[PDB]
This record gives sequence, C-alpha cells and structure tokens, in this order.
Amino acid sequence: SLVVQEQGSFQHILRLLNTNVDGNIKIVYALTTIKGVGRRYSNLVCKKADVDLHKRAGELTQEELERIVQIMQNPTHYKIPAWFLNRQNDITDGKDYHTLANNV
Amino acid sequence: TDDFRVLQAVEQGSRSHEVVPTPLIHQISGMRSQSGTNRAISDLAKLSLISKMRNVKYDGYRLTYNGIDYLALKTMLNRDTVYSVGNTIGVGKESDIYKVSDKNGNPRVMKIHRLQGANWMHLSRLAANKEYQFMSMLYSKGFKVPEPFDNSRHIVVMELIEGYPMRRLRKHKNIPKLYSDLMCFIVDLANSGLIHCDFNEFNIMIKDKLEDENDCGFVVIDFPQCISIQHQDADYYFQRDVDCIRRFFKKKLKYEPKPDSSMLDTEGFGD
Amino acid sequence: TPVTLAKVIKVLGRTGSRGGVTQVRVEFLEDTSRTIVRNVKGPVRENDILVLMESEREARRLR
Amino acid sequence: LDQEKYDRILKEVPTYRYVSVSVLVDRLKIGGSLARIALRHLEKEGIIKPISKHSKQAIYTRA
Amino acid sequence: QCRVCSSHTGLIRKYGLNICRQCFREKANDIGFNKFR
RNA sequence: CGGAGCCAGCGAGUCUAACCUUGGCCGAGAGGUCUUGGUAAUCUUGUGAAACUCCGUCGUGCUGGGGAUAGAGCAUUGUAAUUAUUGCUCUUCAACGAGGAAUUCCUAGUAAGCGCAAGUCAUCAGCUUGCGUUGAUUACGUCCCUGCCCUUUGUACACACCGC
Repeated sequence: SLVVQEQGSFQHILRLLNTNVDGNIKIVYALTTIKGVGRRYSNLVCKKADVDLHKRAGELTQEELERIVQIMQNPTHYKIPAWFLNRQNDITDGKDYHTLANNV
Repeated sequence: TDDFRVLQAVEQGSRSHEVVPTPLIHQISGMRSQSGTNRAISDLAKLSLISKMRNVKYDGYRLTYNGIDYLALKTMLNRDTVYSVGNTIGVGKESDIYKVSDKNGNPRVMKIHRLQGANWMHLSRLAANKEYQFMSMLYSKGFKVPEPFDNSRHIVVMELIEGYPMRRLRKHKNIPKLYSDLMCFIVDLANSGLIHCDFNEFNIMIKDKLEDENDCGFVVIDFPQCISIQHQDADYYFQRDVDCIRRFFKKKLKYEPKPDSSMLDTEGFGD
Repeated sequence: TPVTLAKVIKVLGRTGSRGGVTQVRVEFLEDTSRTIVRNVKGPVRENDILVLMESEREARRLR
Repeated sequence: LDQEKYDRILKEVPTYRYVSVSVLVDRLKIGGSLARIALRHLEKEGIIKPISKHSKQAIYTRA
Repeated sequence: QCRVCSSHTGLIRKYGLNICRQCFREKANDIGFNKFR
C-alpha cells in the first residue's frame, strides 16, 4: 500500500489497565498480552470501537485506548452479547462478567 | 541349607560337560533315592527352571534363565544381601533393573543380565563381571558413581540413589561452575585415558542434598560407550561430549562459555 | 587437478561385505592402452563412463 | 524516525539488481510485513519492476 | 448379545446376525461368503 | 491465520419402526422447528471429504507455532453425564527450539502426507478395516550383521587317566 511514514510520535511500550502492552504488534495481538483478553475478544472490541487493526499499537491514540477501556467495563452495552464473555450466568450475582487481567 | 546345597551341587554339575543328562543330575547330587532327584527335577521343570532335550537315545536337561537366580540369591544369602524381590524401574537391553530390599530393609537395585545352555548364562556372567570391575576402577580412581554391593555371578546388586535426570532440571543458580564442572570432568576422563561418548542429558544424574550448604554430587552411567583415547575416533567423541554440554547449556541453561573449552590436542598433554 | 576420464568395459561382479561395491574393468579414456581394475559404488551398465582421479591405483579384493 | 528509514529504500533498491520479499527485509531497518507495502509502493513509483508475483514471494528488478 | 447359542466370544455384532467367529465359520457355508481370493 | 475455487471412491440406510436425510425458517454456534425423498445404480449422492490451487494478514520473535491444563455458561443422546459421555461460545496459553542409549517398517502409485466410508456405535476415537486425492528419495546387490534353515562329514574319549 502507501507507505505512511511518521516522524517519531509512537511510544515503544504503552501501559493500559495496569498492564504493559508492547506498542509494536497489531492492536489485537498487543492487547492479547493482558490476561482475560484473547485474540477474538480484542478483535471484536476494536471492531466495536472501529479501530484499524492493520495499524500497529504504536500508531494508536489514547482516545482509542479510552474507547477500548469503555468497552472493557461495558461489553454488554456495546452490542457484544452474553456468549462472548468470560463468566456468563454467575452464582454470586447472576450476571455476565468478563474478568479482566489484574482483577482475577 | 541342604536343598540349596544340592542345588549348588547341580550348579556345579553344569561346569563339567555340555547339556547335562538325567543320571548326571542323579549322581552329582549324590542323594539317597529316585525320590529327591526326580521330584526336584520335576519341581524345576514345572517352574520352568529346567527343560528336557531328548536327542535320539539321549535324555538331557536344559537349564533356562529361571532356575539360576535362586542360587544367586543363595550366593547373596551368603553375602548378607537382598531378602525381598521385585519393583520394575527400567527394562534395559543387556539388563533388567529392579528395586529390591534386604533383610535390613534398605531398598537396592537388582540388575539381572540376560545376554541357550551355557552361553546366555556365561555371557551374562562376563558382562556382570566386566561392569563390576569397571565400577571398581571408577570408584578406585575416585569417580562419583554408585557404590557396588555385589555381582552375584550374573546379577549385579547395587545401591539406590535419589536422583532425577537433567531433562527435567530447569537450571541451578551456579550455572558457570556447573559448566566448569562438566568441562573439568571430561578433562578428568581424558586424564583417565577414556572418553565417554554418550555424555548426554539422560546420563548425568544429580543428587540434591540441601539449598544452603551445597554439598552434592553426580552420577555418570555410560558403561558400553567408554572408549580409550588410543582408538581411531576419540577426537570428535571428546568434542561431542564437550559440545553436547555446551549446546545443552546454550539451549536449556542459556549459558555460553567465556573460557574456551578443552580440545583433544589440549588434553593430549594430560595422562 | 587431474580429472581422470574412464570407461567401463567389463564388470567383474558384486563385492564388499554388504555386497554393495562393484569391481569394474576400465578402459582409460584419454589413452586406450591402460586397462585398470577399479571399485565403483553405484549402478553401472556396460560401456559407461567414469570419472576417476588416479589411474595408477589398483585394489585386489574387498571384504 | 520517518526520514531516516524510508529513503534508504530509495538508495538501496536501485543499487540491488535483485529486489524481492526477503532480500529487502535483510537491511535490518524494517519488518517483514511493511516491506511488501514498500514493494507495492515502488511498483507504483516505478523503481521496482515486476518479474513475477505470488502471494508469498514476489520477484522484482531495479530501475 | 448372542441370541443363538450363548456364544458372546467374537460376535460378527454387525447386522444383528450375532454369531461368534467360531460358529460363524461353522455356518459360513450356509450364507455364501466363501473363499475366492 | 483471513478469504475465495470446490476434486473422488468404497460403503450404508428405516416395518410392523424413528434409519439415512434433501429443502425451508430460527439460533453466534451447538442445535432446534416444519416437512419431503429413498427399503435403494433412483433419495441422501455429484456424499461440492481432507490434503490441494490462488490472493491477502503475519514477520522469526516458546511468535500470530503449539494446545496441554483450568474457569464460565449454553445445547444434544442417554432413566441416571458426578471422577466432567459429548457438541458449541469466550477466556486461562504449560512443557516442547528436530530429540539419547537403543528400536520399527519399506521398492511404484509402494512409501509418506491426507481425509472419507463401514464395524465396534445409546454419545464420542487417539480402536480396527476398506476407500479414494496428492505423491518422493533410492536398491533391484549381499549373505557382511541378524537369524532361519538346507546339507557335507572330521566324530561320540561309546563314558579313559588323573591330580581333587
């Protein structure tokens, strides 16, 4: 494609949800680094956030990190239904949880 | 005492001729009547301790692997050894390894050798004697190695050692001293005049005493691979030992040598 | 490097311990007057061409 | 870091008589993914000339 | 389950005929599967 | 990995029962609903299998290889699924960087890779058998090892002495 070149402006290692993320992989496979989040989960989250996933995680603005975190604490409000989450139909609360990385 | 003595007598009625007929086992025993000899031979044959070869006009008795070890047990009743038999850990090629126990209750290792009529037995005997003498040479030189108890004509009974192989050992803290150890020990091998070509991961056995005093040792079992330095191909054998240590410490322990390793030309000024 | 060019003229049979090597009678290609006996590892039919290095070496038998 | 990786492609590709997928990652500046983006971009510019194209390896030539 | 002569050892359980491989080769010359090749 | 192309054959199928199922709607799927065809070279079936072909994503990093282990729920057969029968969804991502002493099988569509079908089948295979797709290397020599025999005949010391 078109070689879109950036004069610096990317950070090597970002940190999100209290966990270090390498800002050089694709954003799916850079957010796969944290616990409780796999390939298809980060993929569907960034498709609901409309993130270009052929772009690396160094070329990602923190506003999209805020969007990804908003889908983290709101998966069921952003049209990602109950089959896709970690703890569906709990016994303690009866709800559907997606247990995050450092909150296990 | 008496039945074991007569079974020792027919053991000694084997080193006279080839495949032994019936009246020689009658008369070498020198017992009273037809009863003891014939019912003993039938007890042998029903327990497969003896076999019948009937070559024309000629009865004969064929000893298999079964009816020997009792005498070895009797030979080891003489030498204070094993009372209880049987726990399978390892069925090797030229030996079958069992875990046994004495009257004292300590577990030991019983390597029976199966390498018929005389030659299977006798070559198992030569193998056991050769390995016992090699163990004696290693312990006399001072190599850390299991201590031999006895070599009951073709069955070697030795100690048990609390070790596990290095393939399941992730690393230790003192990796460069372990590399200097596994270099200097092959140096000591070349200073013995020998090269153990199978110096692999499954050979080297580590006993683990503590985590503070660090007073431990090693166990090296490479017996049908040790080759004298005078032979045709010992150069790359030594180099395979050195380089298997180095490639394991690069692959597993992620350690590269800062001092250069010894060559065969380095160790030619040794022994 | 002397590249000896050779000609298979007469096969002698199958030798070697494993029964793999072949004794081959050789017409030397550059000079017809040399007839050598050589040892060949591999399939050879009559009137084939070999590439030896020494015309002067001859080995009696093998085991 | 845009003006001190990108133009070395424009110096090296006219130097190299043979430009393919993994004889252009070898300069140790770039990844193996964006290298093919630079390949197609030099196709569009014209320094890279297509010889043959496959989905795993693509052969080109300098201009 | 052998429903013919109580001969569970080696039932041929295919197609419900349920004959043991001993008695199947007893009755092999009644069905027609015989030796050709 | 993500799309696309979509190539076979051996089988096998229901009665006094619930077999093989085409198609249509619902469900992310598992699956469910409604029927229809076939007792069979007819329907399932042209079994649109897998490996394969092409194009994009990846970029050598225990990696986007691996999928062991574990959590959560949802469905199917079974009276009964707990030590989970099994299927589906997300997550947790372990040893394992071509493997020792030693070991097995093999000469053309054979090996090897691949899946499918039939019996085990109430549910699943990593069990067994046949089928088809792609399709090497290298012998066509040997008794040198491993043995297996086939023989030839030096012979029984026809059982001798002893030291013991």
